[PDB]
Amino acid sequence: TEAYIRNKPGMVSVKDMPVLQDGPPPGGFAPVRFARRIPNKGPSAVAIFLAAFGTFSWGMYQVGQGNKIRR
Amino acid sequence: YIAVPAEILGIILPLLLGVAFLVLAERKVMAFVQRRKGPDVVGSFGLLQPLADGLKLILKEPISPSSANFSLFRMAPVATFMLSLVAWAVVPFDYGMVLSDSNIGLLYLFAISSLGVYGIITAGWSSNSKYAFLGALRSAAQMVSYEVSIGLILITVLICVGSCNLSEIVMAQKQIWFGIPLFPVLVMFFISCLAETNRAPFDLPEAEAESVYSSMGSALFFLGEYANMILMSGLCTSLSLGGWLPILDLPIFKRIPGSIWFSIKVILFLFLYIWVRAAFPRYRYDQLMGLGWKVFLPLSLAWVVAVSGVSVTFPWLP
Repeated sequence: TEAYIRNKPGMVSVKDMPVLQDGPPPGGFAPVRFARRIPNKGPSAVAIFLAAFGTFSWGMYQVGQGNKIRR
Repeated sequence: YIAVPAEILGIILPLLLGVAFLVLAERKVMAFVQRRKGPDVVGSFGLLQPLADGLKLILKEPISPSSANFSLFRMAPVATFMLSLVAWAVVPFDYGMVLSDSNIGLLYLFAISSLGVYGIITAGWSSNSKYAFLGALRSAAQMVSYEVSIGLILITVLICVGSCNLSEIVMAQKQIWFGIPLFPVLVMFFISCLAETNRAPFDLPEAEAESVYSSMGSALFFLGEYANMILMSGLCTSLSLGGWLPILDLPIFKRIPGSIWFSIKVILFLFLYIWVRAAFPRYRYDQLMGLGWKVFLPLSLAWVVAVSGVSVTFPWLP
């Protein structure tokens, strides 16, 4: 109850009868990634600290000049 | 004689329109953050959503409470509402475009915040159950701690410029925005404004009240909260980011009406509120009050000392 149902066309024996077409193509599609990776590329310590301190000093100087004008 | 009530109406109604559209835009932008659209069916772009919600809460069958049913329960929401609005009284939207030039505006804003604390505590206790009373006490303590921090920050920005009425402050910024040099001060003031209205990371009081009552009463209460939110945003941009002043001072910016600049800054800060809401888990209560009394008070005090120091050694102090 299987021969022609599975494949009738031209085989001589029960082996090499069917064509399946079920799973993956030859190659495993890829090597995939699973490990985390988060790059840390922001200005780390001294850049940000100098930015804060320098902009603070310069902002204070600007406040001084402005209060001079306003007076 | 009759001009003053006209001005008051023109201050009140647009604020209510804006706060309805504020909660609408809140839902919308948090949605967009979370990879989804917000309300987009009722209106052309969801614009008719707040109107529909208002009409629903109006036609909804009311339920009067059973706890001091007059002069103590049907008053406190009105109390916090009146306090928020009377705070909205003195805010400059442009040169002279104010309601009252109260020459001590800052003290005024600080006092009104404390009176809002009164509003919330009496609204909490006016109910019957006691867990609402414990929640009210928690919210009161949090609000008052972050108010003392806000006070010290105000003292800093005041040291930087002599007078107190807000127009003079925005001129002082017209030289150079105080947000630039005192950037950490701005960050601390913003965190304190967040904790002051319990919005983004500090919500455990409200979260617990939701974990364990009139329709119009709750509507008035949420309205007061969001109005106070817009107020805090407004004074933050009125004393730390310029207050109706174009950037880079080039005579093509000077065609913008100035009032537009204030609206742009306050809308940016509102967007920042809603953004920082939908990115962070909530603190507990213990850690909340601990940070209030350990991390922001000393930092703010140190900042007062430091700015006073730097501005008293050189002839930079008006």
